[PDB]
Amino acid sequence: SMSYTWTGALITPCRSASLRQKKVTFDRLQVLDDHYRDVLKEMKAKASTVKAKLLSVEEACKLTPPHSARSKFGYGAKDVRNLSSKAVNHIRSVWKDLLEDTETPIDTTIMAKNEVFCVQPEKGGRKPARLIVFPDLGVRVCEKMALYDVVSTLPQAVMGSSYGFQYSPGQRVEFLVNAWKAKKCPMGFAYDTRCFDSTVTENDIRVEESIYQCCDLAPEARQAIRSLTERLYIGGPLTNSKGQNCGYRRCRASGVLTTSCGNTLTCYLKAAAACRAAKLQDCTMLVCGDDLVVICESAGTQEDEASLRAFTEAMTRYSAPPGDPPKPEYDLELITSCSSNVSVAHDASGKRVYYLTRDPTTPLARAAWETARHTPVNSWLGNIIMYAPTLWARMILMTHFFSILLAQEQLEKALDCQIYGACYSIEPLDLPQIIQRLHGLSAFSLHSYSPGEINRVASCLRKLGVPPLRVWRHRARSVRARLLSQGGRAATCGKYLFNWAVRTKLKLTPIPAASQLDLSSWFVAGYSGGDIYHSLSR
Ligand SMILES: O=C(O)/C=C/c1ccc(NC(=O)C2(NC(=O)c3ccc4c(C5CCCCC5)c5n(c4c3)CC(=O)Nc3ccccc3-5)CCCC2)cc1
Repeated sequence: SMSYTWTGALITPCRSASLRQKKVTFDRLQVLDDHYRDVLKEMKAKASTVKAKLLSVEEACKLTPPHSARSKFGYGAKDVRNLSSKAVNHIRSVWKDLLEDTETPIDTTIMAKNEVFCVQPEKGGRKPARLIVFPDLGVRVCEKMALYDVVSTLPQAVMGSSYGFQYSPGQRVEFLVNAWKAKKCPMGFAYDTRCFDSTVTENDIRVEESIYQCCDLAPEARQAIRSLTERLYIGGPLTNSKGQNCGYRRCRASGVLTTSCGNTLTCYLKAAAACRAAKLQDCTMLVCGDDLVVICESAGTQEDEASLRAFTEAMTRYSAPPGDPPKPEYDLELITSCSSNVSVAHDASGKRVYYLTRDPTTPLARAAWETARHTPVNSWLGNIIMYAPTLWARMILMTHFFSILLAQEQLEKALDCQIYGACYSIEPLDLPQIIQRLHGLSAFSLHSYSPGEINRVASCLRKLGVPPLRVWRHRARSVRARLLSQGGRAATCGKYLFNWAVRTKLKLTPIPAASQLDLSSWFVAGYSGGDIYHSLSR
């Protein structure tokens, strides 16, 4: 079937949408084999060990982001979080309807996503806007009731150590380094699927449900999962922001609770089956949605090239063709997975420390957009948290934003940021404790950065018109001095985040209060498009 069908009614604002529509619109041809069936049975056997809880209306309401799109039925995210009678009554009727109606397609809104990318006129032109498909607020709360515990627990139970979202950036690095070191002669590659969401078939969605159905579930949760699969997950009609009929979808919706979980399970299933078809030796996989990384035993240069073509042919049959053809790599640092690469630095005692980094162009351009205009989500804050050990996040992002927060006297004001797909409300004064917990004390003492990493950062600053690193060192010293003068958590920000800036670097002992932070919900699962929210506690 066609991934999408269109009426011709425009994807309306809340211009490049038409270019995206052409790429994502195609008929899918899927052919399954015994490798696929074997991997599926193995995945199902692991899913069989899961017991999932039905969330109450209240618990599901508490997970709703405060700025989540309002319902077309006379209530918004604030009403949901406050447990308002109107919101609650509507949620209970949406739920009752899921239990009673097993067939009627549920309506979804289609929107062009507004994302900031860097204006590079050297290697090509402007990329089209991504498309977001999501159901009404009442349906989104019901999804949580039936599937929040499933999407949070099942991927790890099924995929084990291959499930990427259970790891913090440091644990992701440790996984990859250990996998690389475990091989006699390692070879690794990233597999990029062309428009993954559009490659997801109705059968892929039902196979995914077959995995969810292996959980121990309450009868209502079981019915709701069955109804949500047929009425929403498999496809349904598309409505633009103006309320007009845009067409229809027969592929993955990017804005449903099961997007991340479903994409991870589907990518894993297809990739593990393709590994067997290609006869890749001693495979270690790391999957994050449609992002796949494979580390295996090299069979020789020519053999490795042949095995990747074979892997690609199998992924193509399974309806996961490549965007860019995969390339074998013989250094771990050369693999870009989740837009990131492994790099190494030294701690205060000269000991080797592996960390995750990336090209800083997009993070800096988005930070520049956020500094210029008020935004709902602060990507700069997410990049500080995720890339805390990096030269660019420490010297540029921390320095720039802490000088702004000092000037605005907003150090204690909680800000919303995304941690892989979920929304977290974080006070910037909590950054030293968060960083210590996710990356370790060494994140504040790292030095001896690689020449390639230093050069990538420096060239990027030049290209974007950002002052050089020496200017940032000078700015951090003033920022640090002012933070120190304030005491408490503000002084900790100065002492810990800006220890790299000082002439004579300070000792740095663990932050006593860091252990108190409740990071239990943090690196459990991916919730991209899942409409998930949390406020940082203790
Ligand atoms: O020879 C030497 O010794 C070096 C000298 C030198 C060179 C340039 C400056 N620049 C400045 O002082 C000003 N800008 C900045 O001090 C500045 C700060 C952050 C900047 C950013 C980002 C960095 C990441 C957080 C968001 C802000 C960008 N740009 C920035 C400029 C340059 C800019 O204007 N815009 C963009 C656009 C895209 C990406 C980055 C930028 C402020 C007043 C006049 C312009 C200062 C000193």
